[PDB]
Amino acid sequence: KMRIILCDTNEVVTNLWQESIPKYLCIHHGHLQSLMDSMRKGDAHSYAIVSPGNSYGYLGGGFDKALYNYFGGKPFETWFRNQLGGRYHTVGSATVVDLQRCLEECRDGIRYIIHVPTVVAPSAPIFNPQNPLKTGFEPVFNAMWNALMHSPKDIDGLIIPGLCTGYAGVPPIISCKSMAFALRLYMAGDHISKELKNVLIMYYLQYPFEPFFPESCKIECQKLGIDIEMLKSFNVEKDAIELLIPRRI
Amino acid sequence: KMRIILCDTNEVVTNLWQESIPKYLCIHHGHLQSLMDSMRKGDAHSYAIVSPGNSYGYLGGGFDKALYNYFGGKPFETWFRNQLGGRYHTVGSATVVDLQRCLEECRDGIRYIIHVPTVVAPSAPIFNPQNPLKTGFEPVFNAMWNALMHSPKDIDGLIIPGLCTGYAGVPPIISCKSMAFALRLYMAGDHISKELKNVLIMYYLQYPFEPFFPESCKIECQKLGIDIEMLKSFNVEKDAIELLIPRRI
Ligand SMILES: OC[C@@H](O)[C@H](O)[C@@H](O)CO
Ligand SMILES: OC[C@@H](O)[C@H](O)[C@@H](O)CO
Repeated sequence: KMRIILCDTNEVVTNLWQESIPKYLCIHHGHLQSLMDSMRKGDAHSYAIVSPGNSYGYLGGGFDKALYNYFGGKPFETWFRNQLGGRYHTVGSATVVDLQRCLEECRDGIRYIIHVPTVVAPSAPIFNPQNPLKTGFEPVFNAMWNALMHSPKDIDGLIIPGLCTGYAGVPPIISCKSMAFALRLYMAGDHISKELKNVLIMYYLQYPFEPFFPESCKIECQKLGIDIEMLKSFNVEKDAIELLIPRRI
Repeated sequence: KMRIILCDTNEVVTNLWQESIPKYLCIHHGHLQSLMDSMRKGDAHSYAIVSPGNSYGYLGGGFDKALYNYFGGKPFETWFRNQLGGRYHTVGSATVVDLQRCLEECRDGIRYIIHVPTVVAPSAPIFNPQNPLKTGFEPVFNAMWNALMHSPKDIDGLIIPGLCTGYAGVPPIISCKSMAFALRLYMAGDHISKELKNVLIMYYLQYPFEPFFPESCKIECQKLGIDIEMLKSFNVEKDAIELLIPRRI
């Protein structure tokens, strides 16, 4: 019942989202303030917002700078980093910060910030055209998966920006595809077993390893209309994610 | 007061550990069973063991295969994966599994397994000589940092293998250096502020970003005898970690 709210100032990103995403989903072109201003005319709700910044919790750059300004600036950033323990958080981790404490500064119905670091520090882009998978498709998928897996069950909606497309340098076409795959897996719900979802992620990320593909899952693929041969050779740079998750599901 | 127990079957790894590590630390050359057999003559204690495997919790390969055999084989692996929720865990995350449940199968004083995935699946090495930092120094440091940060405070000792040196392919010389840096940071305790440790990690991993290097930390460097210029240009491939953390600390 959770609503997914995709928000980005780059029309390139928002257009791609519209084209890739099969109400349950909202796409907003503009800044965070713009999104909050438009949701107010209908907020007459609890939300979590994804902060895909750095390993230290500093809030600068693109989307995070917006959160920085929206929640109170420097004093807020200081409070935020302290909630994160003021220490180094590895890329691939996720930490939920409860803003409820503000009531004890508070701002709208946004109660949680899900900290999902995508870079140690923004000293350079993370993307490298030499290996799009390892530095593009994978990091964006992981950040999206983490955001979804750590989203508090009590929220009405999850606000997410165009992951790693800022200083990080991941091309929007790449970022949006991984974000779409993570969302398709999520929206599939229980229609796909937890184990088959594990297998789909494995092949999507190009880590083909048969021993981790149980017979029960092959049986499920046939039942679901998922072509096992195309799955085993899935190439994210050439194949449609629809092959992995038929819209029928 | 926690004891660090480094264990590896590769004498190359164990020798390097002895040379790099400044009782509080034990180095064992041999298999896990060998370590447990030798600790018994003195266990007349609670331990956590690091399992640096894959994103799915399967226990195969090197060190994990030893844990697999030690705890009960297939039935144990199945129980283990279920404790992990049976889902995909991103590299960079860490999950503590409590074996205490066995009492409700049980094996020695090992109460916890800290799951620290280092690869999605072992379909190929993670290391690439073209970028030793991103595929060698960084992943090993992150896995060690995660293991240390998630170690239950109630244990007497932490058992850790030669991280990412198996199928992963990280050279022992590289893996041991990052493991030594993480340990030096940890052993420094409160002698180095949490914020300066953040800065040291940043430069060690080669993400030089001045805005994240506060004046208070520069002041602390001078007090501690940490050369700020050598810090700003620290090159893990050429400089000694002693520059970052003088043994005086
Ligand atoms: O991490 C997401 C980035 O911050 C984006 O919001 C860019 O600033 C603009 O596409
Ligand atoms: O992850 C650590 C690896 O499993 C090692 O134990 C190798 O098997 C041997 O150096």
